[PDB]
Amino acid sequence: KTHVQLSLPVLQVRDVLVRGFGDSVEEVLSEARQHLKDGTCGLVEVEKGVLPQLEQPYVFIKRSDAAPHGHVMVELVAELEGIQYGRSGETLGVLVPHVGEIPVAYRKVLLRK
Repeated sequence: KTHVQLSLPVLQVRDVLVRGFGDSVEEVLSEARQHLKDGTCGLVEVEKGVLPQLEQPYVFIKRSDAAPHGHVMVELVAELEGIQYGRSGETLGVLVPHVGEIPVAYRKVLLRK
């Protein structure tokens, strides 16, 4: 399927144990997509002071369209030293590995895969 319904655990930035997916734009997009498939991906909502507490390159989920079955359609955009790789809509948050942190909420998304 071109899209997959996922329910992403929303994590507090200070709880996150593994603060990024790797060391290059290509690696972080690769690893984010693998963790999304494996159900091992969390979401951190972006506010003042969040991104400097995480590791670059960043992987964002961004709204790709204006919401089947409650699931917002999203795609992945990576960022490294102020350059983004991809073009999409509003940020829903930054993706991180999930390794058992307790979430505060779930974000229903339809991921363009």
